[PDB]
Amino acid sequence: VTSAVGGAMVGETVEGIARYPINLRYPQSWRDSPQALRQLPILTPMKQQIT
Amino acid sequence: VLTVLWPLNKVGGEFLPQINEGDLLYMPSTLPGISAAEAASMLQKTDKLIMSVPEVARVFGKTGKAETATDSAPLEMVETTIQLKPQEQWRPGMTMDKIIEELDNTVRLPGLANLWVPPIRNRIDMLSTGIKSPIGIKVSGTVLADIDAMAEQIEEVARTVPGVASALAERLEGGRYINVEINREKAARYGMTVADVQLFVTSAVGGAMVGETVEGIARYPINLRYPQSWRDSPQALRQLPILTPMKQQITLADVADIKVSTGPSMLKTENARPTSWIYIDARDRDMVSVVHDLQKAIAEKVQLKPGTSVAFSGQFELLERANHKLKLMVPMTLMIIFVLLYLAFRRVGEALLIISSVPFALVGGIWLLWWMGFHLSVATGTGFIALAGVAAEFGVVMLMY
Amino acid sequence: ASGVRIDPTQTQNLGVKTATVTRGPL
Amino acid sequence: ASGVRIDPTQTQNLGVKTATVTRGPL
Amino acid sequence: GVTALRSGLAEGEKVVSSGLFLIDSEANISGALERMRS
Amino acid sequence: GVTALRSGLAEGEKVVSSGLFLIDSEANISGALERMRSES
Amino acid sequence: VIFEDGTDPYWARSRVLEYLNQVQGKLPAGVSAELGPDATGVGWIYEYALVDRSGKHDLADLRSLQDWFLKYELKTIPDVAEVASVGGVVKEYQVVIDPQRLAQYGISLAEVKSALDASNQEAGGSSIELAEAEYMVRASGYLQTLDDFNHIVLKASENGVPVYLRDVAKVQIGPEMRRGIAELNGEGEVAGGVVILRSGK
Amino acid sequence: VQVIIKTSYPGQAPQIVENQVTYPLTTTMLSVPGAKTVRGFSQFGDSYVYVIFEDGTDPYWARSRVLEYLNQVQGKLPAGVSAELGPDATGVGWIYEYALVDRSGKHDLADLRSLQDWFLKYELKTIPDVAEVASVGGVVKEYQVVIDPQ
Amino acid sequence: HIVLKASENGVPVYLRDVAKVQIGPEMRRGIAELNGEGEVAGGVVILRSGKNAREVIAAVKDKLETLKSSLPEGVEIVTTYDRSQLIDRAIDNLSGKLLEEFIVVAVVCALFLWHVRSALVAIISLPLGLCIAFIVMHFQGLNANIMSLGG
Repeated sequence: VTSAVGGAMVGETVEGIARYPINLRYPQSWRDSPQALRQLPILTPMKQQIT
Repeated sequence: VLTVLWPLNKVGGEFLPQINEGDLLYMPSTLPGISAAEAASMLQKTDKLIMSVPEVARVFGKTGKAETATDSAPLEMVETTIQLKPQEQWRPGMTMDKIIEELDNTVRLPGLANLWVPPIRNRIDMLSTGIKSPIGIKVSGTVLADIDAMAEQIEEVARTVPGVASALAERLEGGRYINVEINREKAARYGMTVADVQLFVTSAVGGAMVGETVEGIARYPINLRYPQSWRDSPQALRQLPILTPMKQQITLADVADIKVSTGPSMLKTENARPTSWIYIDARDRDMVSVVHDLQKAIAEKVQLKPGTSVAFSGQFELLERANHKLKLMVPMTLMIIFVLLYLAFRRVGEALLIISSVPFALVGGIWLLWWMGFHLSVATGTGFIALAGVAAEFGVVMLMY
Repeated sequence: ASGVRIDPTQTQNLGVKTATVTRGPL
Repeated sequence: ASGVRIDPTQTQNLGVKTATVTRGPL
Repeated sequence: GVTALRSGLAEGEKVVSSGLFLIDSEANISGALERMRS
Repeated sequence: GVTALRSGLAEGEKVVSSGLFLIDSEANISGALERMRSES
Repeated sequence: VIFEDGTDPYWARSRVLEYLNQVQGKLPAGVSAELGPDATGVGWIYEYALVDRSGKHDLADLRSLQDWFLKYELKTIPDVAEVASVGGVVKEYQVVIDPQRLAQYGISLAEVKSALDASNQEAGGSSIELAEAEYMVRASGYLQTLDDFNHIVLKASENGVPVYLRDVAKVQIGPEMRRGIAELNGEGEVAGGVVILRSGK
Repeated sequence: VQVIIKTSYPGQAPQIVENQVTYPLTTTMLSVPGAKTVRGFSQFGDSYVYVIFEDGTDPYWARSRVLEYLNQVQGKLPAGVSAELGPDATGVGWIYEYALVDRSGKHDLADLRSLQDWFLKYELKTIPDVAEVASVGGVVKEYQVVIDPQ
Repeated sequence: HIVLKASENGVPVYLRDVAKVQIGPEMRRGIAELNGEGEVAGGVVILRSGKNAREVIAAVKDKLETLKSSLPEGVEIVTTYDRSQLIDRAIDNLSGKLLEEFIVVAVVCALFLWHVRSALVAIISLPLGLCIAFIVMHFQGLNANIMSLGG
């Protein structure tokens, strides 16, 4: 929810004095709509492929 | 008045008379690279030489910093503290300036630029302007290599000056590095992340603290590290043994290139701008003459660069500020003195005649300074202000009769 | 131009913690 | 003149040491 | 707390019980010892 | 503790091993280093 | 927090700060209560927009110009509380994961997140003494190239064949979530900056 | 009037300390009410920031002021690091200075540093008007686990 | 006996198996040397910014007498810097000067005023001139130093 769907920041690249956000996220097509979220692909710890 | 012009073109100027304190500090300087082991040897050798002078009673040498925020000294920096025997024990023909000369002439090593100061005076100067020496030059800019080139030229022109004993500008990037350039693709081969490899740098090679034993109120550091033989040198680091997560036995060079390089030694910043300070030591001459002679040599033999500025700081910065306040201070004193005379006698031309009596009091002061061998300073300036009010005092009691 | 000489080798006259080599069992 | 001159007393105080250059296997 | 020696010293020799004489982070033990002789 | 050179010196020549930093610093300051680089 | 008339502004801040100390614990673990600037909305004095009409510099290039150059050249000015960036794009390194590749390569989202965390830092190895000089051991590791992102290691076979972050995702430069948008004269989005004045200045 | 700010960023190179700790710090301190000048020292793993105030500034006013600006910057620093407020005094405050020596050898350098750190420092700091009793020189006893790679 | 690993058998592998645990020095961040004949451990007393050095040094020297007993045998606190010696030397000097000027002026205003009661009038003009000044400095917050005494 926070990473696959939401685009929660995960880290920051350091570039001299400046800093820029890094994030992880599925392509938008996967999180387009409620129905899309209902089919959000999940790889379980036991490698089961569910939604 | 025209006779007071001879002592004027004779005397020199200082911020304040050099006050003699029982003890004095030895604060030499050197290039950025020196190691702690060597610096600590430099400290003992230097201390034996100081102690070899009959006037000094104790020498408490210091390298690095004491455990307080009021001390940010590098292990490469030396702040030895010299105590001198009671003035009743100095050799017959001796002065403070004569002792310092034997010190500066006795205690000297190659590549080491000495500096001798009074403790209190020193701590006040560093707090006020940062410079540890009476005379200081501040090269500023945004390109470290540029300001360093600038400070390098200035430092050498400074030593050509007649009254200078030593001059050394701290480098902004004379630091030495051993770079472990970790190779992501190489490490990935062994299933290692950059963080994985780095642990060998901070712990195996470096002696990073890992914990602290608790012992009543006290605490002591715990650390992990390979024996020194493994981390002796660059070539040693290239063979630094690593046990990978998959139990593969590799060396550090298998996941990283290790290269020696040069870079920042220590980043001095003033108002968020990089800066290098040149420490000049002249003690035979008066300050103002030296700074003005430096200002000439620098302006003529050193072409400035674009974004690089040069500034004279040290006490001289204070001298200039005090002077500007004094030159504005005379009119004040002259209008008020004029009004008090104006009030008591009520006569314009006559009151003007009394205030006009102080220029004769000034000439009396200058001639005495010159004969005594004194310099113009915020001290003498004060004396002249107070002396004016006394010459105007007299003027009134001579007019009243 | 002082010809004043000093002993360069490290010095420690302010006290040493010493032990004597003994013959005995571990 | 290439190089640099240094007061022998200062170097003696510094405890300067010198090692001669040889050729052979490492 | 005590190490046995296979050889090196003679019974009776005095020795200083301190490795606290060379800085840990980085004195080169090889050369930091050299400074003690001449 | 020893290092091999591919070139640069000649057997018999004397090199400084102790007090090397300060002495080098002096040579750096006295312009000896810059002189060394300019010659070749 | 609005104070009553005649309250010394600094008295007030110093007072809020101590009450902020005895509440820091009563907050969720992650969160921290930050003290705002010295000024207020009224302090907004000078306001400008950054525009490049040639296009040579885009919205992200200008926000960076504002954030990392202009903001610091202005804040040095006395009596200035803040120079705030308004509008523009904050450059974001967005690792966009393909759900299907995660399954094909047998790598979980959590594993990706963890790998990332271990690939963006530098480390110090203390220093080593050579020629009586101090050589500082410095280890790289900062993420600074797209390739660096691509070569984040996720998994490794006995063979020594690694699976990289480039295998399960595309690493692109995109915009961060805009929390502010600035428009100039109804003919373009722009990156701006506002100068905030200290309260009694 | 001077307020010191010491931040520790262990293992990090001078240039990184300057960029991520010192520079952010100095630029926020420069705009503190009453700040005349601000110096920064970026060492290997250490950041020293010296904030100098203009004449007539109540010393405590200054400290209390730096502290609040230190709060609104604590976040802009690397996760591990924290900006520490220096003592009330300055280098000029160094008044009495001594050395601990045992001429019999019964106590070595570590034994004396411990004597200083854990006994003397606390017997002196109780004295009114004293800001700090600082240990200088000596050895800090370290439990060093030296690992054999093999 | 830090445990690292354990077999089903119950045979553990300890930290002593992969390393030697020794007591060594930490990285020195400061070095102190005394009289060029030994490294030493020192201590410095820092004074609060607007406080009295002379006042503090007394308590410090008196607290050390209390501690001569508590200190281990063979341990010696040798002082390497003491600003109190200067204070004394500076304040004894100014005192002396004041006394000398006083007696010098009296002698002079007594050779130009032959009568003793006449000279003693201009003489009582000083010790009282002091008092008002010192009472004022007390309400002000001014302590006695070469500069305030020099005035």
